[PDB]
Amino acid sequence: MPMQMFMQVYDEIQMFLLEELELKFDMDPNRVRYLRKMMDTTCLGGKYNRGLTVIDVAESLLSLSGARRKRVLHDACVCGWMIEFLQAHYLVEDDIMDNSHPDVTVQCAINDGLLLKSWTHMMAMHFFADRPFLQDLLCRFNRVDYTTAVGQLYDVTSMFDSNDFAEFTLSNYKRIVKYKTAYYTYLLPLVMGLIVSEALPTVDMGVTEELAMLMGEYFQVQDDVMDCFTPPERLGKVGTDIQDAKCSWLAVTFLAKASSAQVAEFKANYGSGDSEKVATVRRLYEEADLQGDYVAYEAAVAEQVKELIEKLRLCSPGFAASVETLWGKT
Amino acid sequence: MPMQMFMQVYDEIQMFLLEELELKFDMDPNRVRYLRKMMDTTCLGGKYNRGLTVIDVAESLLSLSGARRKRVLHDACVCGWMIEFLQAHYLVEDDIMDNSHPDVTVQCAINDGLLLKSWTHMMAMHFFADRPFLQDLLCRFNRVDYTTAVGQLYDVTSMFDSNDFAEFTLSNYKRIVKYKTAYYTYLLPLVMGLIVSEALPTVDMGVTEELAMLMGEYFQVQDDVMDCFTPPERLGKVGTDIQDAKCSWLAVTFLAKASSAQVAEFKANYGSGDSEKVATVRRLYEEADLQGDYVAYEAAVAEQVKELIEKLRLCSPGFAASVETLWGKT
Ligand SMILES: CCN(CC)S(=O)(=O)c1ccc(C)cc1
Ligand SMILES: CCN(CC)S(=O)(=O)c1ccc(C)cc1
Ligand code: NA
Ligand code: NA
Repeated sequence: MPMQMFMQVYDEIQMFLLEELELKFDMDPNRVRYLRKMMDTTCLGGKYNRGLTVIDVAESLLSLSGARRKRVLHDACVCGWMIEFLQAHYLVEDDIMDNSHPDVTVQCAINDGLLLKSWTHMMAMHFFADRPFLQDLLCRFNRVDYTTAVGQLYDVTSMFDSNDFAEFTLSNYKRIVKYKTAYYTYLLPLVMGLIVSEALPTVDMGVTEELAMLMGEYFQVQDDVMDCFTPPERLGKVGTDIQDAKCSWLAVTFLAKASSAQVAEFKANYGSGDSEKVATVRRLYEEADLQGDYVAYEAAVAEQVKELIEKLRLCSPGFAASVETLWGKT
Repeated sequence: MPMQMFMQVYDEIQMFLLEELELKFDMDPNRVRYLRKMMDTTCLGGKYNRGLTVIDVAESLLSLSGARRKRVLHDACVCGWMIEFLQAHYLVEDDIMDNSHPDVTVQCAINDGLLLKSWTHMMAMHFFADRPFLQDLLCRFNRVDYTTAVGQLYDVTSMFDSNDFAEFTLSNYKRIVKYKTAYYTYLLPLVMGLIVSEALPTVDMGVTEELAMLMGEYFQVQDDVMDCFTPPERLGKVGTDIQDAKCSWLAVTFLAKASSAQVAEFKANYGSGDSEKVATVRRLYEEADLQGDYVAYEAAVAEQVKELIEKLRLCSPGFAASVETLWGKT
């Protein structure tokens, strides 16, 4: 029922967007079918955890505050696809960075990125045209999107000086995770579920923001370790954080407990594509027992999460049930 | 006074955006100064015709409907910078297409494009937080931005089949100009001036949209001819429409009046970087007396413009004065 309803609304949203182009933007069928394929390629095939989270928050709040149910659930599905389209937009933008007479494939990739973002506005302005929260929804959505772009800047420049391992600290690592990932992956689905359920001013936002940041941190630390030690055919991709000189949890944790000569060896081998230098970094990580510290770090974070949901439950019990399910996914 | 007030509000807007990053997004001074420089580089130095148009529409409506004057004029200046920032965003996106181990300059260019667009939302949500039109403003702004991205798609793919001179027609040329340029360069400043002046539902939008499309068409046809025949040091850039196989006014007009063998020669030489083939295309344009048809075409368009402003003047006299000044700039 959850996934089945999410996919039906996708068909409804897609048909509105494509018919709107046909009927109001003078688009020819060849381009409509081209955009239908591009939308399917970029928005479908993931796990939809951000979008389904909106629905779960919505159903948990109509059980503890007929016609309002069906409407709130449909609005939750449209909000779920807003985030999924936003995620598709970020992935297209991220491919343009590493993918490389006018090059029409790069022109169309840039265009795809612009269309996917604009589609989030177009579907909200249509399906929520008569909702009292449309203005608040757009503002909280645009602010989270801005937050993510700022987080991207923090991440991309963490090894230089914007016109260098000084910013390789744990507090800066958390700032990157917070802005680049946590706000739109964990906080935004929860907020949108509260908005369509009319129960936004009934929750402790501070505890909610604190939980979203902590859950993103838990997820990103595990992602950083898997990027380094999980082999490609099991991870799903080729891990590249060492070659890309990423400010990863492994890198900042190693620098805190390495000897002066190891730091020299780390700094000499980090951020290179050579197989031996990458392997030297993995050797340094192993010999520093980082995968031992990884277990303890996540355990402590999980304790802060498992104990922060209860504060939220004292005044928002239905909210905390969905936050627990979202945490269980992490 | 007009330009002097527009630049003061720029300083106010910039200081809010940068302080917001410092105070609410945890941004370090090195990055704040980096973004201040990027903002100055991308948003300043143009002619500001889109942004000043908002102010001119605003002042023409407070003269024919003290505290309301100063507020509406400040709101007009913020709306003017929204469009200017949006223009800066499109130019950054356009540079990524032709500008080309992670390449941090391309990463920062993509990031710049995202920040410039998000800044349009952030400045509107702040300076219009207590305005009744904030929601309508955001929706009309997002729809025009969407319109421009659709126009980009029409332009970039006018020579292929989205997975070829069939789309080299005058009606398709107008569709490209309408969506890619006219809506955000001519219609959007007028609309925003009406929104902040509270006089939006007091004008004939059909005549207004018709004028915006016609003015963009007039401007783009002149731009197409200058791109081909005005030498680079006088045009300000190297004209590249022939090499890029653009659907220009010259190309669609030539195909309507060329002989079968000339079309073969045109099709054989169009869309190539070779100096002789580009010169052959210029030779074909000259021998077809296109710069003679150019004068007549603009004259006829100017007549439709000079006569459409009067319809708008019968019910919106103050509006038509600013539209005349905007047309005079064209
Ligand atoms: C603004 C997003 N950024 C790219 C412009 S990003 O932070 O690198 C990013 C890339 C991909 C994903 C799924 C999320 C974020
Ligand atoms: C969405 C805009 N497009 C780029 C993504 S564009 O139509 O090519 C364009 C480029 C530059 C300018 C100033 C205007 C439009
Ligand atoms: Na998701
Ligand atoms: Na301008």
